[PDB]
Formats: sequence, structure tokens, C-alpha cells
Amino acid sequence: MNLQRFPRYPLTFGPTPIQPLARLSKHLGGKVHLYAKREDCNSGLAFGGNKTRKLEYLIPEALAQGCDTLVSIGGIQSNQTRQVAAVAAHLGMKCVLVQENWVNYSDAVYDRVGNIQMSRILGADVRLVRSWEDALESVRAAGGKPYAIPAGCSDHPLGGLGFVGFAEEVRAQEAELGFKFDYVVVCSVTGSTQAGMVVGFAADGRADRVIGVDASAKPAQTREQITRIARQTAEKVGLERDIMRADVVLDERFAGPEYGLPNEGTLEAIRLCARTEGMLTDPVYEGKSMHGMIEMVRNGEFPEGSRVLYAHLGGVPALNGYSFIFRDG
Amino acid sequence: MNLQRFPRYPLTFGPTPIQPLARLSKHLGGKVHLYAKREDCNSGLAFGGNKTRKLEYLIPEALAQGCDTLVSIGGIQSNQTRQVAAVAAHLGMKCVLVQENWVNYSDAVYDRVGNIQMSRILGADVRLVPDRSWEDALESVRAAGGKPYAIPAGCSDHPLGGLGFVGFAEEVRAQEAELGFKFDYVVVCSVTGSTQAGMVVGFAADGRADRVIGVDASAKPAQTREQITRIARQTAEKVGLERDIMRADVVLDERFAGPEYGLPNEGTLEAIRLCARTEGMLTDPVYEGKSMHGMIEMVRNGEFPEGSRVLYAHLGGVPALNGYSFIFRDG
Amino acid sequence: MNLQRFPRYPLTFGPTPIQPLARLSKHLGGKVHLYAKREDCNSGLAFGGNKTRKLEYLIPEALAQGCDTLVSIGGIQSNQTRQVAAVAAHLGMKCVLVQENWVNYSDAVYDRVGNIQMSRILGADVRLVPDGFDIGFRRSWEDALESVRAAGGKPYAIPAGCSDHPLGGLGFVGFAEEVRAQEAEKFDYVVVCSVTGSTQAGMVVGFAADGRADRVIGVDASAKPAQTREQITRIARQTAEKVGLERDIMRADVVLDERFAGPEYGLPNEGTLEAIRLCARTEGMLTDPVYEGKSMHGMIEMVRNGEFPEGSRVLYAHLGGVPALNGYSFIFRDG
Amino acid sequence: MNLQRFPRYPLTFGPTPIQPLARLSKHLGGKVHLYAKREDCNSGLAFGGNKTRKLEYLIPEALAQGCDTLVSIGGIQSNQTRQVAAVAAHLGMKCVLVQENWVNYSDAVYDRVGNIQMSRILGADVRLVRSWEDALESVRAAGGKPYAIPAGCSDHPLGGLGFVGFAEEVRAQEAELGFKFDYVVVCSVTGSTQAGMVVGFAADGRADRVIGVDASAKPAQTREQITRIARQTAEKVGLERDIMRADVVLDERFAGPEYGLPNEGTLEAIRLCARTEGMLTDPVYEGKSMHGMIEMVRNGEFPEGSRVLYAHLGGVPALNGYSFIFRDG
Ligand SMILES: *Cc1c(COP(=O)(O)O)cnc(C)c1O
Ligand SMILES: *Cc1c(COP(=O)(O)O)cnc(C)c1O
Ligand SMILES: *Cc1c(COP(=O)(O)O)cnc(C)c1O
Ligand SMILES: *Cc1c(COP(=O)(O)O)cnc(C)c1O
Repeated sequence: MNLQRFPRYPLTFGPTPIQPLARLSKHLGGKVHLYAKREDCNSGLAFGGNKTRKLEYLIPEALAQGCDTLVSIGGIQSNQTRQVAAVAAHLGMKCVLVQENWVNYSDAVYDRVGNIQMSRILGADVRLVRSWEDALESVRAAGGKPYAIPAGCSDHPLGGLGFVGFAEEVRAQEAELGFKFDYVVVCSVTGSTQAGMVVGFAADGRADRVIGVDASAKPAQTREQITRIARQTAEKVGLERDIMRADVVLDERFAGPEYGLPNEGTLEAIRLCARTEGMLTDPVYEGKSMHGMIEMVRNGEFPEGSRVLYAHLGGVPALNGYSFIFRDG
Repeated sequence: MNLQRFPRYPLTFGPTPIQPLARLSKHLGGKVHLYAKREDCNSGLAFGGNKTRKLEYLIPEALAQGCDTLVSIGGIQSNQTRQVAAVAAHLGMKCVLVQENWVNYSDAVYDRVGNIQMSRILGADVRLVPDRSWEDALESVRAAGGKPYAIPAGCSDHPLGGLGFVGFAEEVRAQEAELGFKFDYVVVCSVTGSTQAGMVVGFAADGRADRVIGVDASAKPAQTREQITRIARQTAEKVGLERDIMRADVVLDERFAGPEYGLPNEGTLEAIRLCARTEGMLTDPVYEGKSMHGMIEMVRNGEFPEGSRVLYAHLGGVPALNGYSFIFRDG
Repeated sequence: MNLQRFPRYPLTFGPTPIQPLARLSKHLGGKVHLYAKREDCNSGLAFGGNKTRKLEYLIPEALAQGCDTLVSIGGIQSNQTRQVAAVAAHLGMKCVLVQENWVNYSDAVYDRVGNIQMSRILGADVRLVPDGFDIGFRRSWEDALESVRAAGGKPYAIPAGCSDHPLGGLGFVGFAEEVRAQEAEKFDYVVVCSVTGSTQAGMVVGFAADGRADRVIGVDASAKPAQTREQITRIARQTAEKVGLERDIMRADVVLDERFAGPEYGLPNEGTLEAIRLCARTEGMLTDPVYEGKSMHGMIEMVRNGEFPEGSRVLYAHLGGVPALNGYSFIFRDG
Repeated sequence: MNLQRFPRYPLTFGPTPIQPLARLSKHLGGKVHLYAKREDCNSGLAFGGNKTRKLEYLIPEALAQGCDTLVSIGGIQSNQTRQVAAVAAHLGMKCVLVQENWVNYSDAVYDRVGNIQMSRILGADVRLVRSWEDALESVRAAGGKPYAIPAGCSDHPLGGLGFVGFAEEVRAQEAELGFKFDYVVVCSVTGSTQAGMVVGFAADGRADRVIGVDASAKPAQTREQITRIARQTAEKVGLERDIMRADVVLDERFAGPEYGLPNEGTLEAIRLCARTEGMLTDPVYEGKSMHGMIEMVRNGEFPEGSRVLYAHLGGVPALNGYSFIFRDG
């Protein structure tokens, strides 16, 4: 394959570090070696995260197209939209965000802290709710040229490129470390994060080692999205193989009870990981993927000796919209 | 000098990047070149920030002395205590935090979002003073069978609390080497003081101590200024500074600290917005927004020599934004 | 029957007013006439409400016993504990409230606004436990009673909602009495929200006396109808006997509709919300997402479905609870 | 005088009750007998309060004029705008409310709980920010006829009538009681509440017995508004005398530090009163007037044996916007 053909606009500090999770690994049995690749610390643009890695491959097209406004969408505590707002500010672009009520969660400061708060400070036009088209049209009619960024950046032709690059990065780091990771655990919702990974790791025969953990609570849709995006992306980068259902692993046991709502396992997972490693995760995405990984290790689902690379996608600021749940820890 | 004599426990990713703030520089007239060194992105331990750089030089002693608990203190939205809680969890140590109402602010979720929320999740025993806390805290640890390592407010008034930022100057020299030039100034927010102190000592070396432009955020200029001065002299001695720190070496502008510690003024808010909107870089209403406000005003007043290169030290503090949600409800 | 036998301490202004809900009645077609008996406005003690009417019959006992502390229990936005705190302060008694989140809900300011905020201002010792403590399991209720004694005082034990208490059903028997006296100026049905039960129970006993027990249409807000229904019946029978009601309470006398309790105790459904908004926008009368909004939703839905004979006059008992709206601010952010 | 010349629209349950504050009185030495007149429990329309007594005299005119929309104004936690929204709903009229932040305060849920929450639920169109004028115009432009209701109902020709009636009510109740109150404590900010009282008690020679307690923190301006409204109202009811400045008593010692902000004395008084009587007061209005009365009795400013009638004007729902302050009581 060949990713290098597509330009990448630097929005990150560079390759993201991989850290050992020795305390947590030991706590769980010392049988499985856990690591974490910090996508959550990839940028100076309002905390970045996985969405920011994706955006690097989309910005060039926005610039090439002479666009002046970035328009995106997501739930109230969307990480995607907060990142688009920061990238836009940094690029000197206007920003219009469509924020919808995507979660059955009632919290007094939900639309005023965390991710959405930053987007407003960053100068984005935050619209709280077809709304998609309206917003875009709004921009054209306003005299500007919008660059449409779908939810999570996922269902877009360039949306899968960022994480194919992730697999690339990991290969280079395994070469520096002198060892390979047996698996990768990643949280999945809109899909192009895992899709990129699947294509990237299909290259060296480990697509099936990319263990996705669903956090959408609609596993069938998410799995089809990932699969579809992986196929389109595999074509885009010249993978010399088709993606098979066997290449898309999506665990469904940890997404409940709903998207945006933690279960008690989620909370326990967030607490354990934070208290053993000092590494925070959130109740919507990462805490669920962290939950899955801990559970898998606990159930012995990982062969003894396995090295598991947890991909920390970001999302911590959303913790602010769930303050009551953590009031005592 | 020789900071190398003191061990440094790795708590950061490595040197912190310097980024140009061209959009903001141009916005202010394009006469002064603004940069930012990102201490606020130095670690994977609950966002880190300047305190985490300070802590790298304290943990070895704490470990050497066999302590099993880190004990610290600060206001409700203290960045310090949150970093202590994360560093403790990472090191396998317990943590006790004494949090006091240091600000005349009373937001509905002030004690449940941002920094303090993270400390609780990180497993610290977060103690809210009513409404000697410090001694009870330390003693409770002994009484329980542990050994506490005491970390004073901001890590500042501690024998080792000024080291972290001497190394910051060391870091900046090596980056200037690749940059092919030296920054004319450094802007840093100051409250407990060992951050600006370390910098004062670090830059005294190549005679730029008075180029480190401190911006007071304590709203108690005199005390803070005095503490920086003292911490500097002590640290200077600790590292072998072949020169002495003169009062003239400690620079602290007091025009941007109002109205009180922990409360922003309208300038602070505008500054936070201007910078976030021109660079995608956030600052808080208690600390960085005030030093950012200082720098912009300085540039605006033509107080920087045309052509000057100014290095803004972004110390962190962003999670505290969550405690001032009403002020930013519309931006 | 004779309630006059049991002493009643004044904690209310006097009988509660009945007002017509003419606008809401008209909006629903005008075929049924709705009114409201404002139990929610019965007292100067921190907004009072139904619980305060119940307390009038318990306090004489607490006083005769020489108790100096009132001890009660309830969820975070419990109306009962807030009224106990004000009654206590008013009487010069101390107050301990054992509390815990009894709802699968987690609003940012849930434990610091509305009802619980007032209890703390009122001087009560609000003992709110962290999630997973489980007071009902550890029997924290008793330790609290014990700690008062252990401390030198004498506690008067007031159970959840005052209901499952010997004198807990008297207040609302008196309500039926008061209604009769006001009718001497008759309502066909009464709509009342039911959770812990002695409110509707007292009504059942009180109205059984003039043959209207089955005219009290209870609307479950517990989302545990079977338990609640049984509680109402039992409290009724005990209270009937207590007030010498020369009659047995039939299973037929206790009416508890289960259609508007969803999805859970303390959680409103879209129906609850529309009902709160409709009643508020037509009569200027506010109801809450936990209790009254569900019974308001009940009455409106019943009238809408024609379960009420044309021409019927329905007396909606507004038991109170409005302060709890403060804990559901996000839901009403745009109205 | 002749108050009866004006039509009063019923919006209350009827005369408000007078309760003794026996415990608070004994607590402060029992040398002064304190009582409370509960204007705060005067209506089933969203808790009511003094504003509702004022409004009973303005509504007939709004109706007579055929207006279909009530338009008013106040700060975020304004009690007035909440009562206006409830009266509108009850009357079947539309409601437009201009809310501005009149307080240097910024609590996270300030514009979502208490009074303003009720107004939105009651169906008012709550517009947060020439303010006033724009609102009024927009209603006409929509094809409606708005009835303008100034802040607190105070600078309105009819705004002072409600409390002239309050004095009426009190003489009548004093008859039944068989005794007279020597003083009346009342919180004053916009002014027509105390002005109505001044006029109503001028009739029996007790105008200077109406002890006003400033809560505006701008006493000179408030003292002048009460004076003016009182004179204009006395003329409108045919008082057989002109109102003199000496008829207006306004203590300025308890308004600090600013309108909308409590001082430590305010909080203490709110707590003492709540804990001795079970009667709540707020940090903006009543707690300051409660603070005043207690301080007056404590300093021996009332003659031994005096009977003081505290007018509790309402305002308790605003407590919700000061939750941090009362988190532990
Ligand atoms: C968007 C997001 C995810 C899921 O990534 P997808 O590419 O949408 O599947 C996981 N974690 C965080 C923190 C995210 O913002
Ligand atoms: C502690 C802190 C400061 C001030 O540093 P001192 O060493 O205490 O002077 C500035 N900004 C942030 C974000 C901080 O946490
Ligand atoms: C307690 C309560 C109810 C239910 O009354 P029970 O006697 O417990 O059945 C209804 N509404 C409100 C406002 C309440 O506080
Ligand atoms: C408006 C108000 C006041 C002050 O009354 P004015 O007539 O404006 O002086 C006092 N208390 C409460 C509760 C109020 O709403």
C-alpha cells in the first residue's frame, strides 16, 4: 500500500508515545503485558485526541478547495466538534458546529462544561438542536465556503487515512522497541479509527489483532460502518487485499447501557486505571474500551505473554458533564 | 552551574515544544514575535502542567526517604493537587490533599468538576477544610502506618521546588541552539513563585534573568515578589549559580492580577478568547489567562522592542475552566 | 368514625383552598370539570405540602413523649424530609435526616438545590450517604435513632413519607372531612399521586365513611404498583380501625392506576413533561417531574380518553413537591 | 382616602396570614414581639409573593385595554418576572420577559433554576441579553397588544396600590387581634411595596413606623423612588395629605455588599430565622430585611414591648441560584 501519496497537515506534535501500564498489568495478574499509545496527548490544540489525527488528512483538501469555514457535528459532549473548533481557530478558519442531544442524559451543566465549553471559547458557532444541510447552506448563503466534516470524521473519503498512519507509526516504534504488540484495543463508535487500523495492520497480517470495543450500543451498525470504511480506505491506499468480516473484530459486551451512558463496570474500569496508572479515561468512550481490556485480561482471553497496546483516543474533558457520578470518587 | 547533581524522576514526555504564535503576533501588529513553550502538554498524567516538571525533582527524595504517601494542598481548583494525585497513582503511592476555599467564588459545581474531580477519580483522599488541616493530614498518615512526603503549596517553598524550572532554561537553550537564536523574553505567570524562580536562576546563567517577565496572578505582588526572590537565591545556591540573584533580576508585573486571586477581570477574559481564537490554544481565568493578558497588553503598549522574540510559558491550568462555566456560556 | 379523638397540632394555615382549573378544563374539551385542592400551599413552613398535613397528627405524640429530635428518611429530593426539617425547627426540635440517592439519576446539583438545600438551611443534620452505601440494607435508619439517644436526646421516629406509621393515615382522613365541609357549598372523583401510600390511604378511609372510597383515583408514581397498592390497602385498613370506621376496606375501594408511573420512580416520561407544561401554561400551576406531574398527566390522560363521565367534577389533590424541579434543570432549559 | 375606586383582580387566596415569631423573639431576648405577615404564601400561582399583590391592581387595566401579552423585566433570578409569567398563563395571556444580569454573580446554574426555570415552564418567552423598548415593539409587530410592566411594578401609576391595600388589610386584622403593631419591617429595592405601605399607614399616622430595609445597595436612589411613588400613589388614592420625605424610613445598614449578593450577616440571619421558625428567606431580599430586624432588636433599637410586623415578601426560589454558599447549611 501507499499512504504517502496523500498529504498530511501537521496538527499534532508528532508520533504519539507508547507507555507501559505495569501497575495495572501487575494488578491484573502479570500474565498480560499492557501498554498505552497516547493519542489523547497528541496536540496543543485543546487536548486533541484521535479525531485530530484524522483531521490531518482532511485539512489539505479543505485548503486545496479554498474553504474558509469548517462545519461538523456531534452530540453535546462531542470530542470531534471541540477538536474541529481548535483546528479551525489554528488554521484561521471559521467554524460552525451542529450539536445534537445524542444522549439520554440529564445534567445541569452538560452543555456548559468540558468539550462544548471549549468550542465556544475557541470561537466556534455552536448550534444546539437535516440540521446538517441547513448549517452548510447557511455558510454558502453567508458568503463563505464550508468544508463538510461528518460525525467523527469517519464516513469521508479521507477519514480512514489518519489511522492507517497509526499502524505505520506503531510498526516504526516496534522496530525501535525491538518487539511487536500482539493486539491493539480500541474504542469504536463512528468507525474510521478502527477502519484505519484494520487497513494499516492488514498490511502485516494483524488486522484481526485490532480488537475493537463498541461504545455505540448499536454494534451491528458500527460494525458495518467500520467494515465499509475499511474497504473504501483499503482501496484508497492500495492494500493488495480485500477486507473480510474476519478482519473486523468488534466486542459488544461493554457498550451498555446506551451510548453516552456508563455502566458500573465502566466506572470501576475508569477508577482502577486512574488509580493504578494515573491515566484518566471517560464514561462515554475510553472508559468502555478500558473496561473491555481489563475484563479480557481478567477472563484470560489474552494468551499469557501477550503484549496489548491500548489506544487511548482522548475524551477526558467529557468527565465534566458527569460530575455527580464521581462526586465521591 | 550543575543541576545534573540532582536526580530527576521521569514524569513528562521529554522536552516541551515551542510553538510560534504567528496568528496572534500578526493580530497585535506583527512587530513582536510570540511563541509558547507548552508545559501544559508535558505529561500523560492527568494533563500535567508546570507542577509536574517541578515534581520530577521531588519524587526521588520522597522515594529515597521511603515515603508511601504524597500529601499536598491548594485551593478547590488547584492544579497542583491534581498533578500530585496523578503522580502518586502513577508511582503506586497514596495521596492526601487538603483543599481550601482560597477564592471568593461560589459556583454550583466548583468542587466537583475540573481539577478536583480528577483528584477524586485518581483515588486521592480529598479533604475540604470545614465550611491545622495540614498537620492533621500529615499525622493521619503516620497514625495509619504510612510515611508522608510533604509537598507545600505549588511545590514552591521547598528546598527542591526551584530545580524543575532551572532545567526549563536549560531546555530552552538547547532549543535556541536548533533555532539559531535566543528569545528576548519569557513571560510566566506567578503565584507561589518557584516556577519563575527556577527560570530566574536558569537564565541568570546567560545573563537573562531580568528577561524572564513574571506576571503576578496572586494579587499580593509584594509577597509573591519576595518569595520568588528568596526561592531563587536558595535555588541558585543549590545549583552553583556562579553569580548572585539581584532584586533587579526578579521581574513581576502586577497590572494583570486583578481583582483577586482566582477571579478574572474583563481583560483576562478577552485575552483568553483572543488567544484561543487566533491560535486554538486555551488558557484559564485564574493563571494563564492573566499572563496571556499581560503579554498581549505589553505588546499592545509597545513595551516589547520591535523585533523582540517573546517566549510565553504555558503552565497548564485549563481544566479549571470547568469551574467558571457561566462566564463562558456564550463564549 | 371519629378522628376528633386524635389531637392535631397546627402546622398549616387552615383548610386548603379548592380552585377550578377552568382553562385546563376548557382546553381538554370542557366535558369534564377539573379543580385543585392546594395541599401544596397549606403552610408557611418551607412550602409545606401533603406530608405536613400528615405531620399534624404525629407531633402531638412526639411532644407527649417528650422527644427533642425528629428523625426521618428519604431520597435526595425527598419532600418529606424537607417538611420534617421545617416542622422541627418551628417546634424547637433537632432534626436528623438519613438520605441517599433513591433514583437512577445524577444531576450535577441534585444534592444541593431544592428540597435538600432547604433542609440544610433549616438546621437539619442531613446525613447523605455515597452511592452504594445502601441505608435500607445497613439499617442506617436505626443507627440514626440510636445516635440521638447515644447523644442525650430522645428521637421521634418518622418513617419514609410518614406512611407506614400508626398515625400516618389520619391527616388525610381529615382531608375527606375537610372536603365534605367545603362541598357543603360535591366532587365526583379525586385524583391523587401515590408512592408510600398513607396519603391515598387516609383518603380511602375518610371517603369510605360517605361511600366514596372508590372515587379516589390513585395514580402510581412508584413504578412498583403491586407493592404500592398493597401498602395503600394495608395502611387504609389499619387507619380505618384506628378511626372506628364502621366498615371493612374492600380491595375494590383502593384504586391505583399504573399507566403514568414510568419509566421509574423519580424519572419523568415525555408524558409527564407535556403534562407539567400544559397544566403550567393554562393555569399557572406548577407540578413536578417525580410526583404531581405524573398524577397531572394521569388526570389529563383520563379526561382525554373519556374515562370520566361527561359533566363529572374532578378534584385534583396537589400534594406539593415543586421545589424538586430545581434538580431537573437541564430538561427544562428551554421550557 | 379611597383605594376602593380601583378594580382589584383576584390573584391571591385572600388576605395573607400573620404569624408570631415566638421562638426568634425569645431567642433575641424576648423584649420585642416579632410577627410575620406571609405575603410569600399569598398565591397558588408559582409561589406568588409581594409582586402578586401589586399585580392585582394592574391586570384590570391590561384587560380593559384588551392587551393580550404581558411584558416585564428583571434580573436573572427576578421574582417579578416569574410571577408575571404565572399570572399571564393563568389569565390566558402571552408573556415576554426581558432578563438581564443585574448582579455581579455567575453561578453555573444561575439562569436554569429557581425563578427563571419556572418562567420558562410557565410558557413565558424569556429573552436574555434598547432591551425593554425592543420587546414591546416586537409584540406589536407580531400583531399583539402588550401591557408594559416595569421592574418590580414600581414605576407604574398603579404599582403602588397593592400595598396601600396591605395597610388596609393590617388594620382590619389588628381589629380582630385586638391590638396594633408598632412597626413594620419591609425589604425595599424598586420601591412601590414600601411606598404603598407608607401611603396606607399614613392614613392612621404610622407612615414612619414602616421601617424599610434597603437591599439595592444604592439607598439614595431607592429612598427617592419610594418617596416619589408614595407621593404619586397618595395623590391617586386621595390621601388627605401630601407625603413628606420624613414619612419614608430606609435603613441602609444591611444591603451590602451589592444588590443580589449576601454578606455574612445576611447568611446568619437566613439561618437563624430558618432554624428558629422554619421560615426561609433569600440572600437577595428577605434575608437582608430579616438581617435588619434581628440587628434592630439585638441593638435595642426597638423599645421594650414593641410589636414588630415583618412583611415576608417572598423570594425563596432564588435560593437555588446560590447553592454553593449553602452546601453545608
Ligand atoms: C470519536 C471517539 C471514539 C470512537 O472513534 P470512532 O472513529 O468514531 O469509532 C473513541 N474515543 C474518543 C475519546 C472519541 O472522541
Ligand atoms: C501553579 C501554577 C502557576 C503559578 O506557578 P507558581 O510556581 O506557583 O508561581 C501558573 N499557572 C498554572 C496553570 C499553575 O498551576
Ligand atoms: C410523598 C408525596 C406524594 C405521595 O404521597 P404518599 O403518601 O407517599 O403516597 C405525592 N406528591 C408529593 C409532592 C409528595 O411529597
Ligand atoms: C421585588 C421584591 C422585593 C423588593 O420590593 P420593591 O417593591 O421592589 O421595593 C423584596 N422581596 C422580594 C421577595 C421581592 O421579589
